[PDB]
Amino acid sequence: VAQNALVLASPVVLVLLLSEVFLGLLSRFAPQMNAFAISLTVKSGIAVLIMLLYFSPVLPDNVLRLSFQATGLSSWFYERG
Amino acid sequence: DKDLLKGLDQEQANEVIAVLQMHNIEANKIDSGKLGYSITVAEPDFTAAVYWIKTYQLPPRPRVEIAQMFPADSLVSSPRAEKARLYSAIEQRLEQSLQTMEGVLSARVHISYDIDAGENGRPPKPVHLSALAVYERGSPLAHQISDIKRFLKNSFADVDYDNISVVLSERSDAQLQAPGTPVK
Amino acid sequence: DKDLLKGLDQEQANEVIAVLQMHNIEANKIDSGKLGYSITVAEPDFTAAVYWIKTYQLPPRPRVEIAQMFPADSLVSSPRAEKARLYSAIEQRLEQSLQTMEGVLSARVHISYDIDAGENGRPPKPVHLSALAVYERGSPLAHQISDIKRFLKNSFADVDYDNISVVLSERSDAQLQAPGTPVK
Amino acid sequence: DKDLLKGLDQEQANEVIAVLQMHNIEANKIDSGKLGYSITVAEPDFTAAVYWIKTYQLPPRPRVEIAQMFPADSLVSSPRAEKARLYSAIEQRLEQSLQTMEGVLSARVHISYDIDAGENGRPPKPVHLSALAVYERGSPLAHQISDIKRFLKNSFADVDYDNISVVLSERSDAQLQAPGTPVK
Amino acid sequence: DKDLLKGLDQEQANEVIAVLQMHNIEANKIDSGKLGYSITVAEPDFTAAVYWIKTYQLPPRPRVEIAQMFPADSLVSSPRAEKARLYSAIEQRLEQSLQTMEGVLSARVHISYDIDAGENGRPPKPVHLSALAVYERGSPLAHQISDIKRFLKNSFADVDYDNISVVLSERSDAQLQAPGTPVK
Amino acid sequence: AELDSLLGQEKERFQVLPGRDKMLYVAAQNERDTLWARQVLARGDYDKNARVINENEENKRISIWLDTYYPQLAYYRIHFDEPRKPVFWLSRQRNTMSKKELEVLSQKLRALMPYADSVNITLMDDVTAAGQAEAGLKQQALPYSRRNHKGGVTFVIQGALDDVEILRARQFVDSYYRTWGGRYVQFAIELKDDWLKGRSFQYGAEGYIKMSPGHWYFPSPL
Amino acid sequence: MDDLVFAGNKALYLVLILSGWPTIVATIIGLLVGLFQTVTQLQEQTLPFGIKLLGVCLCLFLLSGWYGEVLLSYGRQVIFLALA
Repeated sequence: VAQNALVLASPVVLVLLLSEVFLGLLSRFAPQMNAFAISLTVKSGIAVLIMLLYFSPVLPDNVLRLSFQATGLSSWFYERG
Repeated sequence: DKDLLKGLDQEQANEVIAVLQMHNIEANKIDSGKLGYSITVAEPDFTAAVYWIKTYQLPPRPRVEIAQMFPADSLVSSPRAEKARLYSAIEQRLEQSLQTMEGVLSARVHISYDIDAGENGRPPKPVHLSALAVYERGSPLAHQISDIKRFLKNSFADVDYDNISVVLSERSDAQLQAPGTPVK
Repeated sequence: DKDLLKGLDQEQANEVIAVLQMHNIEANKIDSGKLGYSITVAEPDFTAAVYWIKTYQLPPRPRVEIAQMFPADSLVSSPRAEKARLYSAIEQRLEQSLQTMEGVLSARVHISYDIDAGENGRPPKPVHLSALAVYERGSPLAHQISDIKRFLKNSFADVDYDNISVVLSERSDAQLQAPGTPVK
Repeated sequence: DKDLLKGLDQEQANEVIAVLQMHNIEANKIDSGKLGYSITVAEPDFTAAVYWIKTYQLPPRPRVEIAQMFPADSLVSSPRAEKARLYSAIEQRLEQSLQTMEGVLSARVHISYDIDAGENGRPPKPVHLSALAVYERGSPLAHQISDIKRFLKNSFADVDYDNISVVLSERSDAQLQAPGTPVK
Repeated sequence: DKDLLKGLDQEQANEVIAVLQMHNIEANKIDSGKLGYSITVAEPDFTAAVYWIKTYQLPPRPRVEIAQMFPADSLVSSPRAEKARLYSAIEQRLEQSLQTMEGVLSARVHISYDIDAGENGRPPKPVHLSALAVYERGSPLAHQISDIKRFLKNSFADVDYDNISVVLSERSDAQLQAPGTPVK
Repeated sequence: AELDSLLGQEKERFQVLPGRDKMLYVAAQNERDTLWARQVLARGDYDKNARVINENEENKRISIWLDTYYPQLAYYRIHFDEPRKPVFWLSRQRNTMSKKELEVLSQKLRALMPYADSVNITLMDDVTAAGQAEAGLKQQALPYSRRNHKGGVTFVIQGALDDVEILRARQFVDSYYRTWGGRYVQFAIELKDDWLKGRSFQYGAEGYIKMSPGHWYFPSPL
Repeated sequence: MDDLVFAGNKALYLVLILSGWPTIVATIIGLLVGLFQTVTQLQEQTLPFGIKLLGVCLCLFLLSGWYGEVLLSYGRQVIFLALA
């Protein structure tokens, strides 16, 4: 479930992280910006907006794909006598 | 040398001359480069030419498809906006495939848009079709109405033979002779 | 020396001449390099040529495929647009494999599209096929209809023999003689 | 004298010469460097040569494969996009391995695509096949219909002999002699 | 000297000369350095060479492996994209290990691939094989079937003899004399 | 020059016959070689009159004359193996034409084809036409059904045939059709879905009874 | 099926616009005061919170008559989807 967790949270954590260092390069270009305070105001709108693009066509079919089906019941059990 | 239209297109100019040559008047096409084409007629045939402009609703505007309102380059598309782009692309492909039959000059195909069948838990409705065609003069056009209905019958999931309507007609009489230049 | 179409391209100019040559008029194709081809006709044949443009709807539009409305370069792709991208590529592949049979010059096949069944608890529906063909003449084309339905059945998952409809016709008579220049 | 196609590729150019020599007209292939090839004919054969352009659909399109519309360069890859590229490499390799048989000049094989059986609890369907072939003449082509069925049978998981449909033919009459130059 | 083809590489050119010499015509393999090779024939031989180009589908396409669709340079590789690269390397090893038998000149081996077992809990099915071969002529090729099916049987988990199919044939007749230059 | 040098390299696939109306007829053998010679007369390198005739299209051409001036005529096929003396296979058991009446027909068939010298009329039997059709349909072991009525027979082959039962059938129909033509006996190859290839029974109280051949078939679940 | 993602999208739409105007006024005065801190040498850390506090609450003061209305329309129309 962890490798299903990381690839499902894959696309939204890359843009939020790349935006922070892009903001961090502007703090190196303007020293007293205090971009840590600015990072909290702007990220909650960004972190929700990019996931709206693939919320409709991508999320609900993985839910039906990941439902555990009865055919795999042989691989998890065996009777002992 | 009174002009009546200017700034036209290339497709706009061959249709207006096809209309005016039916009514025994002769027009001239003048290229203006980047500004489009232009059409001038003589002086005594100017009163009659204005009457035929209002009737045919000329010049013709370009034909519209449903997938022109819903472009593919949209950044987010609802599932409501994908089956409308899908049925509009099948009827653009079905129209070119009907033009490769024997005798057909032009054709147009419409599909019934039932897209809200997925809102509730009910099974979807049937799909209805309607087609038009213009055939070559001299053909027994009574026997060619059950063949287009048979070809169109199993291009979908399940249709009936009374959900399809074919309305066809032979073509008009040919116009081959020149109109004739007037004298004053 | 009167133009009727300019700014054309390679595939459209070779189709307008072959249609007009059926109707006994000569034509000269003048290329312009970057601006594409151009077609001029004579002056007595101009009133008849405008009439044959309006019926055949020239110039022809480029042929549309369903996979043109769902490009692979998008950042995200719905599952409806992935089964549509799968089905719209097999539909072109069957066209190039049917042209290698004995006598068929051109053909067009259509497959029934399904959208709603893949998401809900409803079972998938049956699959329907329809084919068109243009055969070389001199062929006994009543016996040529059984190898194609034998070919088309088990190229898919589950179809039957009564959901396929074949409509075929022999090609027209050949045109080999020159139209002829109008002497005056 | 008059040109009819230009800007072709190498394999698109070689197809136009091989069709016209069947119909008793002689053409010339001229190279143009980076602008591809070009094909010219003489003066009286021009009216008939355009007629064979429209029927044979020249220039030929490049052949389409199913792996072209699902490229591997996308960093995401759905399981519907992995079985389609897996099927599309098997249905070209079995056809290319079929060309090493005894007496086969060309072949084309199609496989049934199944993508939506694993996503739900539905069992996978059976797999169907179809094949075409053109044999060299002088062959008893009623006895060569059971080795292609035996080779294609247990190249997959579990098929029956009803799901395999092979229809094959003998080659056409050979074209070997020159057309002849039209003298005037 | 009419030019047929240009730009072929080393392995494509040696197949063109081996096919044309079967039909009494000779060619010249002219090197051009970086632009590959080129093949020219004479003028009376030009009409015949373009007939055998379309029928034999020359130039040959490069042979396809399933491991080309799934590259080993990806960041992460699924288990579906690992058994396809595993099964593709055994079948390339199985036809090179078939050439070290006595009598055999060429071989092609196909394996049935497992697809559904990667995502499902179903147990895998039995694996089916199929092989092609070319034997040096004069050999008692009836008694030669019992060794390849015995060798191919216990190279996997558990197969049976009704699921292995071998269809083999002797090589064609030898071509040992020169065609002869066409004098005219 | 002459026409038999304006053709290809080999003078083996064509035949130039002289006409009575000052024309020159060219005798091809199939459809593909007909456009090879029709292209020559179309491009116009010949200062005289010429025509390209063919066995497939002049057997249908002089049947348009035949069903206007001679209705209710019973005939099979015209064979052009020797194009100066063709053989007209006429029916014996369905015609009433006398000896004097066949001779006006030999001249009125001569007037449509000016290259020929004399048409040889021979009579075939109507029962040896169905004996060759039944033995060939039984030699390939195909399930079929014969429907006799007055003025023609018909053979119907239904069922879910496999790929082998089509290739031996399609190679056989066009070889019987080249001899007789599709005027008297007609084949009815059709594919539907029933593993009982054509036949159909009903079951009651004693066993099975063979039903009459009908258009309706039971579609097969199997 | 199609209505559940459709109810979710406008639910996901409403949080973008209602936090839209408070965050963008809290953005531009966090930057225009920072550029003032560069051209005027000012190294206090707790400056911008005093401008940012009264700046957003006035925008909330000016739009509180707008905020409740899109919520009463959306909540009323989802219950019609719930029963019938």
